[PDB]
Amino acid sequence: FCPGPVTLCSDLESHSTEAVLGDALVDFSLKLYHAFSAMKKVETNMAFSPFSIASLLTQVLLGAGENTKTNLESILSYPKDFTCVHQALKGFTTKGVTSVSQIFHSPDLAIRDTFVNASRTLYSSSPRVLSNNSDANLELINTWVAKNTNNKISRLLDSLPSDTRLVLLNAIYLSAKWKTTFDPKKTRMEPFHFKNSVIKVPMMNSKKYPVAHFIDQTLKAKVGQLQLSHNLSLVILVPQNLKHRLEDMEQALSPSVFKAIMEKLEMSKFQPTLLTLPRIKVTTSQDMLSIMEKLEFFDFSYDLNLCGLTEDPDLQVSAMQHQTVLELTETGVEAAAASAISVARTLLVFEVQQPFLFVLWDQQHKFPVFMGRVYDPR
Amino acid sequence: TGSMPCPKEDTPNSVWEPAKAKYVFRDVVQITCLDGFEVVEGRVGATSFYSTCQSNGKWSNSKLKCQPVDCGIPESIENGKVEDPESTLFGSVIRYTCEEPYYYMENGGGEYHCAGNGSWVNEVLGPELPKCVPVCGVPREPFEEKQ
Amino acid sequence: IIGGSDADIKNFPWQVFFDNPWAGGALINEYWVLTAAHVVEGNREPTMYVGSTSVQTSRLAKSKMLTPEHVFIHPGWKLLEVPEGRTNFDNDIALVRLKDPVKMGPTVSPICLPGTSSDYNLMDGDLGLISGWGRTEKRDRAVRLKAARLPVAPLRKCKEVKVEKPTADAEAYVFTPNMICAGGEKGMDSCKGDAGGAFAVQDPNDKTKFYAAGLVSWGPQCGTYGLYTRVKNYVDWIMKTMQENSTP
Repeated sequence: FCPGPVTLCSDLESHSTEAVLGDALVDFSLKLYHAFSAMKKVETNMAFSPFSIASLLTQVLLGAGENTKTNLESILSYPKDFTCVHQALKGFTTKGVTSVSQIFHSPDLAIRDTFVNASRTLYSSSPRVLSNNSDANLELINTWVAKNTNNKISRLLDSLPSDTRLVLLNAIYLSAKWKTTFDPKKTRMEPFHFKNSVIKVPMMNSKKYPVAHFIDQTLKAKVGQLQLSHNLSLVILVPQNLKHRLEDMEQALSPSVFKAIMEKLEMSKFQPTLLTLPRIKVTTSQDMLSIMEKLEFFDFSYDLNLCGLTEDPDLQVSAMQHQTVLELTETGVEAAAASAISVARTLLVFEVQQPFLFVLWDQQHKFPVFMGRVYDPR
Repeated sequence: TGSMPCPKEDTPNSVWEPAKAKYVFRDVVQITCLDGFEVVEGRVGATSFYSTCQSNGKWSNSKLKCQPVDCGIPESIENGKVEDPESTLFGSVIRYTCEEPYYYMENGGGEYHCAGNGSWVNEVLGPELPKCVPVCGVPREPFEEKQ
Repeated sequence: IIGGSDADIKNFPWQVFFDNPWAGGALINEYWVLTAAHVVEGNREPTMYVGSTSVQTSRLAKSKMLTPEHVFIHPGWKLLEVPEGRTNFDNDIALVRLKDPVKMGPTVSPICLPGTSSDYNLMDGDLGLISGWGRTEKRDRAVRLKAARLPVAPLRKCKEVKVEKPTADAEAYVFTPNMICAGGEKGMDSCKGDAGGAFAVQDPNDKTKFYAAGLVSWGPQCGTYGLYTRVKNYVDWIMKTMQENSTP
C-alpha cells in the first residue's frame, strides 16, 4: 500500500496554513540547533538555514509513506494530513538568499513519473541522474553546485560513496545585506571576549544605527534586531553579563521563549542606537545524516519508505550534506537616515562583544531563515 | 476501712484548685502552674496537670513539677545581632542592635523580656522582631570637587 | 558629567547604573530604586548595578546586580510615543521594585528623600551634585564615575535656542513647574547617559545627609543648561506607591 500523490490546495487554503507553517518552522529550528551543537566542538562557529533544510525534507515527505511519512511530520513538527505545506513552503521563498535543492540518484534507481512532475512543480526541480563511475559523480555534483550558487559554494561534497544510490543536497548563501550601510572608516579594532582572555577582532561601528532591542528575563540576555533588505532582519541575542555562559543561554531557549521574543520585536520600535559588533562571516558544512540520527530519525539508514518517489524496496540515503555561506559586512542599502535630536539625557546602547547567537528572521511570513552562533569572529 | 488522707504539698509554682484540706482517697486535684511557669508532661508544656490522692497516702503524678518556662535561644534578625544571655528562662532579658552606620532599626525597641507564654516580647513591639533598614543618605567618602 | 572630576563609588553609594537604557538611578531603600520614566520606558526590566567605582565590562560581572520585580511609571508620562519626547518630559519619574533586598555597606547605601516642609523648596543660591557615567568632554562613555557641582539656576536660563522639531515643528517643548534648572557654572552639566541620576542636595535641617532633589531628565545642548525632575512635587506619589505595593 502507498498513499497516492498529494492533492493541490487552493490559494486561500494555502494562505491559511501560513500561520501553521511559520510555527513548525520555529520548533524545527530549535531541534536543529541542539543537534548542530552536539556535533561540532564546544566553542566553534556554525551557521545553518532551518528553512532550506525543511524545504528539502518536505520535498522528501511528498513521496514518503507509512512510518517515514509520520516520522518526517514529527521531526518537522507538522500536523497530520498537512497537504498544503508544499505550496505554503514554495510561497515562503525570500529573494534575500539564493538556495538550491537537488536530489541525485544512480542509474539503477527508477523514479516514478508521479514524482518527476510533482517535484518540478511544487519545488521547480526534478530528480537529476548521476553518471556510471563514482569519479565523475563527485565533480558532477560540485560543479552543478558551483554553477547554480553564483560560484559561492564550490566544494559542497568532499567525497562520494562508490555505491552511491541516493544523494540529498542543499547549499544556500545570503545575498541580502543591511538596509543601512556601515561606514568602513569607522571599522576599529575593538576587544572581544573569547574563552577567558580579551581578543581583538575587526568591529563595525555606528553612533545612531536603527536597532529595536530590550531585555528578556527568561534568557538573561540583550535581544536586538537589525533591519536587512528583502523584508529580512537579523536578530542577535547576547548574554547580559559575562557571568552567564552562552551555553546557559542555549539551554534556556524554548519554543515558547522564541515565539515570546519575536512577537515582542515585531511591536518594538527601531530607535537610534549606538552599536558595535564584529563582521559576520560563518560557513558551515555538515553531514546532515549525522543530524538526523541526533534527532532520533533512523529512517535514512534503515527501513526507508519512499513509495511516492520510487518503487525500489532496497533504498537508503547514500549521502546528505548542507552548506550555509552567510556573510555580512559594511555593505548596506539606504546609506543613512540621520535625523537625530533626542533631547533626553540618556544613552541607548547595544553591544555584542562576546559569544552570541544570531537568527536571520523573515518578518513577512514570520519564520527563522538562518540560525547559528559565533564563538570567534576570526 | 480507713481512707488514708494525703498531705498537702509545698506548691511555690503551683496552686491546688480543689484545695480545701484533709484530701481523702480518690480525690483529684488540678495543680496549675503560675504565669511564667509550665508543667512539662514529658512533651509539650501545658499550663496545668492533675493529681489523684491514691490509696497509699501520696499523690499521683508526683513526677510532675512546675518548672520555669524556657524561651529558648533568641532568633537573630536581618542585619542585626543579639547577645546570648546567661539564661533563656522566664524573666530573662536580651537586647537587639543593628549595624553601625548603614542600619538604625525603626524606633522603640527597648530590649525584649522572656514572657510567661514562652515568647520573647518587647514593651510595645510585642512578639515582633525589630528590623534594620538602611541609614539613608550617608556618603561613605566625602566628595572633593577637584578644581 | 561634563566639566566634572573623578569620584569613587563611595562618594555616591546610591548611584545605580542601568544597562539597556545606558542611564542612571538612585537607591532610596532596600526594595525600591528611583529613576526617570523614559529610562525604564521601552525596557520594563532594567539591568541594574551598584557598589562599583568602574563600569568596565570586566567589572560589571563582579558587581552586585539587582533583580527588578515591577516597574512603576508616573501616570503623567507619555506612552507609545516614538522615542522623540517632542511633547514633554513632565512627570519624568519612575519607581522600580526589587525582588531581593539590598545589603548595605561601604559602597552601597541609599540617599534620603526630600521632606514635605518648605525648607526643601529649591531656589537660587542652592547647590547640588550630579553623578553619573554619562558623556564628559573626552569620550561619550565614562568608565569610572564622574561628578560635578551644579547650582540651581533660574528656569529662564534653561529655555534655550535648541532645535525642537523632531517631527512636526508645530510641537513645542513645554516647561512645567515640576522641572528644576541647573548648570552654567564652569559649563558643568549632565549629558547623555545620566538620566535617572539623583541631583544630590544637602539637607537644610540635617547638614550631614543628602537627598535626591532632582533626577536627570532632559535639556537642550548639553554642557549649557537642562532640566531635572523636581522630586519634592512627587513625594506623595513615591510614598503612596511604596506602601500600596507592600512586601508581603
